[PDB]
Amino acid sequence: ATLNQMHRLGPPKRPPRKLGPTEGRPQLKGVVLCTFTRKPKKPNSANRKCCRVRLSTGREAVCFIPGEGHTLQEHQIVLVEGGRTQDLPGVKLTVVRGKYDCGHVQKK
Amino acid sequence: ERGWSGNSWGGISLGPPDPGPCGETYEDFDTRILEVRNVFKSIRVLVAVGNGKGAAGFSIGKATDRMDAFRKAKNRAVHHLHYIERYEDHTIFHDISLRFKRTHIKMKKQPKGYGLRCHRAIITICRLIGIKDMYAKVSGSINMLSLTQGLFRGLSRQETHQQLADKKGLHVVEIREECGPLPIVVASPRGPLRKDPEPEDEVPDVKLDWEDVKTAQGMKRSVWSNLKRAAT
Amino acid sequence: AGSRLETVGSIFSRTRDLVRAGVLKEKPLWFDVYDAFPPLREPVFQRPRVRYGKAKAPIQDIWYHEDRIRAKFYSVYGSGQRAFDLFNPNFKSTCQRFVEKYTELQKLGETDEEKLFVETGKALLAEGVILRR
Amino acid sequence: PMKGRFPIRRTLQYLSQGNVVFKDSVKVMTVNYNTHGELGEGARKFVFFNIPQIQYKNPWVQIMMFKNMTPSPFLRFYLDSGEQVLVDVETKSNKEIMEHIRKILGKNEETLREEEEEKKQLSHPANFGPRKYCLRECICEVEGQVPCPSLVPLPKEMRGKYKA
RNA sequence: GAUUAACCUUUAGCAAUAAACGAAAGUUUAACUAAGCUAUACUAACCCCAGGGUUGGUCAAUUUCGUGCCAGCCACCGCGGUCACACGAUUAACCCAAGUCAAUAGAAGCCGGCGUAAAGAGUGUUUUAGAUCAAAUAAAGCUAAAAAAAUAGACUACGAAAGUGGCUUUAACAUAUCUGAACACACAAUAGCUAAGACCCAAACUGGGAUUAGAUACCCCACUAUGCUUAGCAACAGUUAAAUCAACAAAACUGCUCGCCAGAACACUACGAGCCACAGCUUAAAACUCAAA
Ligand code: FES
Ligand SMILES: [K+]
Ligand SMILES: [Mg+2]
Ligand SMILES: [Mg+2]
Ligand SMILES: [Mg+2]
Ligand SMILES: [Mg+2]
Ligand SMILES: [Mg+2]
Ligand SMILES: [Mg+2]
Ligand SMILES: [Mg+2]
Ligand SMILES: [Mg+2]
Ligand SMILES: [Mg+2]
Ligand SMILES: [Mg+2]
Ligand SMILES: [Mg+2]
Repeated sequence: ATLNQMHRLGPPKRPPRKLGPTEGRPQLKGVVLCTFTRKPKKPNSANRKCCRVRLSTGREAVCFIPGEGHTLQEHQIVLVEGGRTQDLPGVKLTVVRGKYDCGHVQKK
Repeated sequence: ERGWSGNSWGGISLGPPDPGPCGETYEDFDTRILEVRNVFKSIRVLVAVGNGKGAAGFSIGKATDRMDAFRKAKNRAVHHLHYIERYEDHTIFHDISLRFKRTHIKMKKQPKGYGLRCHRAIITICRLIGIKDMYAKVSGSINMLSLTQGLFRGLSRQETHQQLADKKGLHVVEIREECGPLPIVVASPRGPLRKDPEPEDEVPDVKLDWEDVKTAQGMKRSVWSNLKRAAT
Repeated sequence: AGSRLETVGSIFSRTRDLVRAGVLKEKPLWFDVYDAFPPLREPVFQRPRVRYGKAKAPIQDIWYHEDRIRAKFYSVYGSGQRAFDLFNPNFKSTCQRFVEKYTELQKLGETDEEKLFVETGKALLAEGVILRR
Repeated sequence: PMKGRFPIRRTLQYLSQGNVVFKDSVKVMTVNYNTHGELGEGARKFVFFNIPQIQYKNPWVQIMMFKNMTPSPFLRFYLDSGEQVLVDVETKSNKEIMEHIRKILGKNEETLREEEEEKKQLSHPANFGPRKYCLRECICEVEGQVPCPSLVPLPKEMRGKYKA
């Protein structure tokens, strides 16, 4: 572009950043509505442990439960952080282990 | 010792070139690997050689075995040597802006002690040549072969102070801020000296880079510029 | 051995640089001779370009004044029936005799091209040179 | 690279090279110049190279340009008193025009040096305050004085926790 | 208290400074001063006292077992199917260290481009400003071979483009700088409708005839809409000097101006607006998704 065009258009206007599933917050508290398993997209095969949770914002979202073995039940309180599960499409929230009802993974 | 990374061939030394069929020895030359690539199997290797005193070269070698490719590249490199002029045997004579294919290289002459703040491959090649103080910025496509070719081309096409003095028939006088207003004559014409002064261009019509002007005015804000780094 | 980059510098500059750099132990046998008696131009590779736009080659066309006279002669009396002998360094064609006689008239009289032509023809016929129109 | 011919004109260092600082009387400068003619060449250069510098050094002076309205280039300066100053600029280079206007309507170096000395008094070196305004934040930065407790703990006798 | 991922003591004194008041000694102050709590941070330690993460590549650093596309793991690329340096345990090593580093949010963004990747193919005129580059067409007639015009034309002319090639005549082919309209005015080509009219021939559709074994979709006959005639709805100016130059296209570049473009798809889309109006055209998003395209 010419100098006149750059002057008229002015400085570049970077679009506002997109808010993620946590809405720009480190973590979010949530209530477990139901627990289930989902299958990965297929270069990989597994039964990933997931749970549907109603967040403190009121939105219902699917979260992944990391680690080997969980004891989450309905009506239990969990803390969910960001971070996509690369295998599961549409799952962008992860339950924090060792906070509220979700306990740390049992040794071995 | 490792190269640019733990698992990377680049930057690794291959030792001196083998004594040539012409009968010359090259014990004062060091070889460095710049790139290794699988050709679909064979291996293509780009290596550079240099004695640290201005004589340096590079070559490609293709072979089924890696060591054969290394040997071929090294031996062919020693027979295609550039001589690179160095100002005071530590830096380049002037700033060099070049574009080889889609790779752009800006090189800046620097004072003593500045070090090599350059692309890692450029650091390797400069160490082979004997340049110790220089700044370099690589833009466009970062293609290793094009980078090497452009670097050698620009460094081989630099005009020395004596060349400029002979061309313009005038004294090349150096001004150093650390030396005050003292005029240092670095080169004088070998032939006769022109008695008419150079035109005092009130405003030269030079092509400026927005990068340099932006840095000079303080409008550069990059969090990655001027970071502390190991000695190079 | 020297550098095989024939497109970078010249054989002289490459040899000199590699000698000073210590790569070459001894100068080649021709180096001193080249240094003492260099060529007029340093033999550096250059790629020949094509001329576009209003760029014309600087070669001129070789014309002389007498060419005009020659043209008229070759248009009026035609090519002489006697043949040209280009091996003889001092060959004198009929047209050349006409040219010299015309020049003598011009330097010994006025400047009227048609009058000079006809008077030259008359004098050549007087000397005994056949000239058919 | 930087766009346009002579991109050095669009650098702050060049813009600060200007040596004409108008006296406070000058309010408006009009520059009438011609686009063609050798005798106006310098005036054209004056518009190309020096008007940016003059405007940079004199931000509150109104500079306006006019093209091909008269046979001859000229400058006119309007003063606060109501006076007008006419400067003919045929046959004059841009440097000559700059020197002429500097001489007739420019502040001299003595007045500028006086202004800088006045500016110096505003920043008294003895004051203590933020780095934006003062050399030192606190007296504890002065050697021989008691330093910060943040960097050197005070003895117990000088702390209230051990006095109460 | 409630709520949020977010969580300091229901301390002391007016001794200093500040404020209020007083003529003043002085009096008052949850301002403030001095303390309490908290790895949030900085500084300095430490007599014993170290943890957290990481170890396939990017990127410093794995031994032995267990499991077998399961359990699980990853920031990106990816690992896991009986020899897994990538999962779990264990050993060792690596980085930082009273911290470590999982999540979140900032810090750092266009002087680059527009034939083939996103981005410059209807034409002309005006336009506030910026720059320095100051054989056309229309209308009348007429016509030879057989309504549209052999030769000329192996010509390359006229016009802004679309286009213009029989002959005669009458009008007649803007502009002394350049750039600069979706929105103004003219043209242009594109097929289809509205009133009428003509109808030799042809012919979408609609009927009828003949045909294999889902006949011929295809052949034959007839006749509609229609074919016809009116009346209407990148530009400009320079250079060949340089190293020519990703590739292929069409040899490269400069100056100046306008328009347009910033990963894919959503999307020649939705909504809004304008224009029309059976079909619509112009401008033109967002959410979700992906590591590519
Ligand atoms: S800043 Fe003065 S005592 Fe700390
Ligand atoms: K007090
Ligand atoms: Mg490693
Ligand atoms: Mg807090
Ligand atoms: Mg507190
Ligand atoms: Mg109290
Ligand atoms: Mg406190
Ligand atoms: Mg493991
Ligand atoms: Mg495209
Ligand atoms: Mg225009
Ligand atoms: Mg345009
Ligand atoms: Mg639409
Ligand atoms: Mg809308």
